[PDB]
Amino acid sequence: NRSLIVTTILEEPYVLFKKSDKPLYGNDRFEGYCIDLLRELSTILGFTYEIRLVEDGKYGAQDDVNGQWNGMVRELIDHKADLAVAPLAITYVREKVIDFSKPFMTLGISILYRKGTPIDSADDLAKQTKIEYGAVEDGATMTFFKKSKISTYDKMWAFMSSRRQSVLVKSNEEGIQRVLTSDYAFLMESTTIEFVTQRNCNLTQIGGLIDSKGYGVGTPMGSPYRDKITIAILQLQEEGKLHMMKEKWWR
Amino acid sequence: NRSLIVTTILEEPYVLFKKSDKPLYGNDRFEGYCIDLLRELSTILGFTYEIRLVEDGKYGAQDDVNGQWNGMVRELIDHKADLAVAPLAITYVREKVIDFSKPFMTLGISILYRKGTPIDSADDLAKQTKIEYGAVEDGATMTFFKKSKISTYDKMWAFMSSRRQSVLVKSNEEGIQRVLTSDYAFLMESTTIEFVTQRNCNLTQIGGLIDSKGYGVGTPMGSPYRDKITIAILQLQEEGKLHMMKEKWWR
Ligand SMILES: C=C(C)[C@H]1CN[C@H](C(=O)O)[C@H]1CC(=O)O
Ligand SMILES: C=C(C)[C@H]1CN[C@H](C(=O)O)[C@H]1CC(=O)O
Repeated sequence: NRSLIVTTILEEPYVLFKKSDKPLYGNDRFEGYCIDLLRELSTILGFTYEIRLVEDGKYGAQDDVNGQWNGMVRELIDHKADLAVAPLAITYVREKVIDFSKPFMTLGISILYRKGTPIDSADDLAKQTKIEYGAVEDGATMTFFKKSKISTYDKMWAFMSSRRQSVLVKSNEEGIQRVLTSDYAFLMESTTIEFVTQRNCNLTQIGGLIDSKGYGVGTPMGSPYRDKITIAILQLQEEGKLHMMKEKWWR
Repeated sequence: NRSLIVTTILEEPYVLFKKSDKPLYGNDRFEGYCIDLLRELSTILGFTYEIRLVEDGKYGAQDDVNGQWNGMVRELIDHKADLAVAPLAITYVREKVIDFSKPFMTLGISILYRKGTPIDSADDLAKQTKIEYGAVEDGATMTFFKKSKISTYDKMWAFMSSRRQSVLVKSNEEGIQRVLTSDYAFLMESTTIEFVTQRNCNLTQIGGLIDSKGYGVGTPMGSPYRDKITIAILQLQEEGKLHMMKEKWWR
C-alpha cells in the first residue's frame, strides 16, 4: 500500500517544527495538535503517510477574476495530496470543490483587540472608521465577510475591501502584531484567539462568536477516505482523545 | 431619591444566598456575579437599591394561550421593579416588551451530555429518538427552537413539544441531574455549561454554539435608566472589571 501524501501548513499549535539536538527525520520533524491527530488517524485506519507542507503556503481560496483555486484545497483538487490535515475551515465555497470529514474541532470568528477600551462588538467597529480592522487575506474569515448578506458584516467588508492592502494581512501573527502596535482590531478564529490571549495579557477577545464553524480533514472530492476519516474522528471524540489533544496543545 | 427595586433570581454563580456566621441583612444576604455587577452599577451611577427575588421564579416568557408575560420581564412591564439584574438573555421577543442595556456577557446555546459517546452535534440528536433531549421549559433556549426556521432545530422542537412534560425541565440543575442519571442531552447556555463541566468530569459540551446571544440588564421599556446602565457596563468592560468578575465566580 503506497503511503498517503498529507498536505499541511505551519500554524501554532497545530503544526510546528519539532525541536531537538539529535537529527529528526521524516514525519518526526513535525509536532502539534494536527500531527497528533494525523498519527491517530493512521493507526485507527491503518495507513502510512508522508507529511508535506503546502507548497504555495495557502489554505484555499478561489480567484475572483480567473476563478482558480489555490492552497491545500487546490492540491486536493489536482490529486497532488491525499489528505489535508490542518486548521482548515469547513465552508460552503470549499465544499463545492473538495470533501470534508466531520469536524474535529468547532469554533467561530471573533475579534482580537487590545484591552482597556469600550469597543465591545463588531457593530462598534462597523459604525466607525477610526480604528482599522481586517483579517488574513482570502482566508475563511475574510470570505465570510465578503459573502455576508448581514448589513453589519457587509459594511465591514466594504471597509476592508476599500483598504485591502492596508488592513488585510498574510498571517495570524501579522494580525496579532498589528493589534499590538496600532489602533487595529483583528478578525480571527476563536480557537487561535484563545491560544493568543492566554499568552499575552494585553490582548482580549471582543464580543462573542460572529459565526459557527469547524475544522475538518480535507480530501479530494469523492475520495473513499473522507468517510473513513469521519469514523476515526468520531472514535477519537467518544474516547476523549480530541479533548486530551486540545488540553495538551492549548494547556 | 427613592431606592430602585432590583429583581433577580437564584442561579449559581450569578446569584446565591451568602453564607455567614453572623446574621446578614438586606442586600448583604446575596452574592454572586450579578450581585457584584449590581453593586458596581450603583456606585458608578449613584443610586441606592433593594434586591428582591422575582416572586414567580421565572425569567420571562409569553403564554401561548392567553398571551400573558411572566417572570422578571412581567415585573418590569408592570413596573413592580426598576431593574432586572440576572442571567437574562437578550432576545427579540423580550425586546418587544422591555428594554435591555448592552450585554454584560456573551454566550450561546449548546449541548450538555455525558462523555464517552459518538454524539457530536445537534443534528445527531435531531435525527434520532432513543436519546431524549430538552431544555428549561419556556426559557430562552426552548423559545429559540420554538421560533426556529432551521430544519434541524424545527425538528428538535417538534420532538420536545410532543414530549413536553417528559423532556422539558424546571431548572438547569434538573437538566444536569437528568444528564447524569439517564440517557438524556440538555440544551443549555454555554456560560453555565462551562461552570458545570469544570465541576463534573463526567459531563462535556457537545458541538459548538447553536446561536449567539448575551445577558443584559432589563428595564421597563422607555426607562431612562437603560442607557445609563449601558454606560456603566461599557466602563466596567474597558476597566477590565467584567473579566475579573467572570474569573472570580467561574474560578
Ligand atoms: C491560519 C489561517 C490563515 C487559516 C486557519 N483557518 C482559516 C482557513 O481555513 O482559511 C484561516 C484563518 C482565518 O481565516 O481567520
Ligand atoms: C436559568 C434559566 C432558566 C435562564 C438563564 N438564561 C435563560 C433565559 O434568560 O431565559 C435561561 C436558560 C435557558 O433558557 O437555557
